[PDB]
Amino acid sequence: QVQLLQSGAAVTKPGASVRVSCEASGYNIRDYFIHWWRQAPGQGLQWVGWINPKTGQPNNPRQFQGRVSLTRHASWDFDTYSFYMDLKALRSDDTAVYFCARQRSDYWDFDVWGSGTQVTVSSASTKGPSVFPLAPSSKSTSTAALGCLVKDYFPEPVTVSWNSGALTSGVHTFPAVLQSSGLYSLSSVVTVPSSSLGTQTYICNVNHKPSNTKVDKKVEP
Amino acid sequence: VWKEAKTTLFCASDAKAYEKEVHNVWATHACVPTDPNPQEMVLANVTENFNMWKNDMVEQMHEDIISLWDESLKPCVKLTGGSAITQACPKVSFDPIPLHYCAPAGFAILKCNNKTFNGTGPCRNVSTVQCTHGIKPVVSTQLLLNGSLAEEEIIIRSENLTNNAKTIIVHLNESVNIVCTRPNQAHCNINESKWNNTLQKVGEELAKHFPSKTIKFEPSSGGDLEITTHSFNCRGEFFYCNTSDLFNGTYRNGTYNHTGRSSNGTITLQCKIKQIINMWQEVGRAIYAPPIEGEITCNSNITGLLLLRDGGQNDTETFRPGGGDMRDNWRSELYKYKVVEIK
Amino acid sequence: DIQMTQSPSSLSASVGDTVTITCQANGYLNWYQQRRGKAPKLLIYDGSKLERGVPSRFSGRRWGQEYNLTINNLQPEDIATYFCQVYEFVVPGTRLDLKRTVAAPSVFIFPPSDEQLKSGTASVVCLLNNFYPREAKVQWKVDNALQSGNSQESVTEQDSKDSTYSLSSTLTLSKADYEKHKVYACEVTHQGLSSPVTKSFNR
Ligand SMILES: *[C@@H]1O[C@H](CO)[C@@H](O)[C@H](O)[C@H]1NC(C)=O
Ligand SMILES: *[C@@H]1O[C@H](CO)[C@@H](O)[C@H](O)[C@H]1NC(C)=O
Ligand SMILES: *[C@@H]1O[C@H](CO)[C@@H](O)[C@H](O)[C@H]1NC(C)=O
Ligand SMILES: *[C@@H]1O[C@H](CO)[C@@H](O)[C@H](O)[C@H]1NC(C)=O
Ligand SMILES: *[C@@H]1O[C@H](CO)[C@@H](O)[C@H](O)[C@H]1NC(C)=O
Ligand SMILES: *[C@@H]1O[C@H](CO)[C@@H](O)[C@H](O)[C@H]1NC(C)=O
Ligand SMILES: *[C@@H]1O[C@H](CO)[C@@H](O)[C@H](O)[C@H]1NC(C)=O
Ligand SMILES: *[C@@H]1O[C@H](CO)[C@@H](O)[C@H](O)[C@H]1NC(C)=O
Ligand SMILES: *[C@@H]1O[C@H](CO)[C@@H](O)[C@H](O)[C@H]1NC(C)=O
Ligand SMILES: *[C@@H]1O[C@H](CO)[C@@H](O)[C@H](O)[C@H]1NC(C)=O
Ligand SMILES: *[C@@H]1O[C@H](CO)[C@@H](O)[C@H](O)[C@H]1NC(C)=O
Repeated sequence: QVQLLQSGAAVTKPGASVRVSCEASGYNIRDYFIHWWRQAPGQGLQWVGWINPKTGQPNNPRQFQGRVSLTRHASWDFDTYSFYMDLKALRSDDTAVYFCARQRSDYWDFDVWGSGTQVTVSSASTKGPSVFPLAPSSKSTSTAALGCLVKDYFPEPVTVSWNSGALTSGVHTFPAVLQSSGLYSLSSVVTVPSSSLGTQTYICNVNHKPSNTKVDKKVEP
Repeated sequence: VWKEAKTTLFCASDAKAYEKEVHNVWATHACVPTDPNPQEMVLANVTENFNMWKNDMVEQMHEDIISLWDESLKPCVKLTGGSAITQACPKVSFDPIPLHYCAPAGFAILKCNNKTFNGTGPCRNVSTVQCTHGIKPVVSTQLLLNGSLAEEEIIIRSENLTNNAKTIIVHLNESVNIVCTRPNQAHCNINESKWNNTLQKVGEELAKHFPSKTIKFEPSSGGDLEITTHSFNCRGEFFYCNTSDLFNGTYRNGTYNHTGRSSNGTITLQCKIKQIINMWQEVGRAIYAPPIEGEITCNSNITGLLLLRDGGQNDTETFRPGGGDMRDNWRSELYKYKVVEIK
Repeated sequence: DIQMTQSPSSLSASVGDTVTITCQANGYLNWYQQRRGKAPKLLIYDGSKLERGVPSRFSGRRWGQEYNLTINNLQPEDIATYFCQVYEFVVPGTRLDLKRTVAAPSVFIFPPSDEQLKSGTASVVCLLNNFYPREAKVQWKVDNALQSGNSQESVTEQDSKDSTYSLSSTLTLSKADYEKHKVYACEVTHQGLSSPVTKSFNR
């Protein structure tokens, strides 16, 4: 039974360094190279490089040579291998999920991958969200949609409920995107009947458990 | 009249049972004296296929040399993760002796004659020798301290050039001298004039299979001191010469420009004899006694390189020194041989 | 120098359908499956050889530089992105979508709140609610001028109810820059539209 166990999610400020481990076990470890990959939201897998277990010899692309260093650590009876990836000077676009994988053969087939570790490069400490209303100023039929705006918070996640959990029909909560400021921001909209405005109270409930922030907001044009 | 097979080959030698050095000592109670007149049944019009990277002869040579270093140059304390050992660590004469390897009756070793043969694929000119030519087993990373040279043009050896995980072996044409001394903190000495000419022509061959790109040479990308730093063994002393200024140049437009900090028209690599050594043979660390008192000098002639191409996307391929696995050294000598059963 | 291209980008099929994707390559190719927010799973290596433990309905045929991946009798557990890989190089891949009727997005636009203007920042949110397929193009226009490098958009997942998507783009700029213009537009393009649709507002 071969399993590659990676470290837990790490949040690091830009300029500083980060270490991503990968506990390899359950096979003839020395005979197979361990490669690293990183995954930015969407896009495609990006090759970080491989490392020779027995030798320690790394191989990185020029875009990483200097900032990254691949090392390893053996165990007692070598039943446990710790593969470390160190990234020195972190920047904005270094924010991704890194994948520790195993090169099985010369075909470059990777059969065993790690669960991955979320590396988020940001220096926002811990802040609550700023809830802003979404309403149609001019009534041009729009069958009608409105919502709230979760802005500038850290870190994930934020639970959004409408009318204290009553309204679920047509409710769309969007996945948060990390801004360039190092703060998360999502929005949640719901489709409401055109004649429901005025004769119905619409209240959104934004919850940010990390910073212990819960805000109720009422939206109407 | 013949086919490929596997056999427990035996080694031939020109050693002597009266010498102090551990090589002659071993090569007498482990090898059989040379012929020294082997028959060269050379014939043309017959094509055979070879493969230096999946060759059975290499593993056998790897085995005997393993037993050599283990029982000869004996350390003081070894560590095997949970079980250490303590023993006597005597200093001794350590200078390699050229060895041969031969096939028993019913078997035969096929020899290619195409001096431009890379290491894989077919070969037009074949021959048959019962044994192999004189080969000096020298354990060394990055550089090949002692070996043969093709009188023809420079040949590049790799299991796959497209595969950056495959170590590249460069078979030169001209000899380059290297001197490492310890006066009475060590250092090597390499002639920049020759070194520039060599890397000039190496690039011409590297730019053959990778035409559009500008070839570079950067120091090792990291790892153990044995692999990053050009490590070897002279008279039983484990030398580690910093190569950061050895591989530091760029080849473009049929011309090579070297940085390298040549302070006197000669490349100087700061060496250092270590006593804590990551063993290449078995997995573990072996400790040794401090060097001998006096001069420690051996004049070597590098005949090959061990490089690894960096993968990724820039119309410019950078090459860093590699090695580690000592099988590769003996593949650059046994590339022209193969075991074949007569039956 | 390894050249690899994969077709198509977008892909839609129903359950039990026979699907095929192609990837031109000049090296050892391997097919992978990656579910959302998880590690990739190996399916086919050497262009043909099937990975152990992988459903036999998956298969690949290799000839020349043309590589096919074929999934006979599609299953709900097969809805994920599929990317082909040669050595160090990985193609973005083919996103497999649960097939539905082509639908136009319901476009909405929301003017920046007053409270946000207090902060000195202004955000306009264009909404694309319930549509298919996933492919959409949202361009921001301020005073008939295309905005580039100051807008981020997030897309929800395919619903198990209506099998559609939702897109929310957000134009981000300063209050100083917000108070130098008048008309804020929102151009949207989709396969389910006769022509690009614009939803704008004034101050
Ligand atoms: C075969 O190779 C040998 C060198 O090993 C050479 O002497 C001989 O001329 C070659 N045969 C032919 C026909 O070229
Ligand atoms: C050796 O030559 C064959 C063709 O005869 C070629 O396919 C192969 O790539 C070469 N090997 C090296 C090490 O370049
Ligand atoms: C080195 O190889 C080059 C390749 O063309 C050749 O021109 C030159 O004569 C060789 N020099 C030696 C080592 O004699
Ligand atoms: C390096 O070596 C080449 C080949 O010997 C020679 O032609 C060239 O002048 C040398 N380059 C420099 C700039 O010294
Ligand atoms: C390489 O060969 C030379 C010439 O015989 C010899 O002097 C030298 O000691 C050898 N180098 C080593 C350390 O193996
Ligand atoms: C080799 O020497 C260079 C120059 O001082 C140094 O930067 C490098 O760290 C050294 N290499 C090792 C691994 O000792
Ligand atoms: C080589 O470089 C020179 C400039 O140093 C340039 O004029 C020439 O066109 C180049 N030749 C080729 C074939 O690259
Ligand atoms: C290349 O050599 C120069 C001169 O010694 C040195 O300053 C530079 O750091 C080297 N580059 C490396 C270490 O790759
Ligand atoms: C180095 O190799 C050359 C090959 O011709 C040889 O002439 C020279 O004697 C060697 N140097 C020594 C002393 O090892
Ligand atoms: C090297 O790998 C490539 C991968 O496509 C393959 O096409 C080629 O045949 C291989 N070379 C050999 C025969 O070792
Ligand atoms: C790949 O599949 C396509 C259809 O999707 C087919 O036209 C082509 O023949 C296949 N390629 C090969 C050579 O198997």
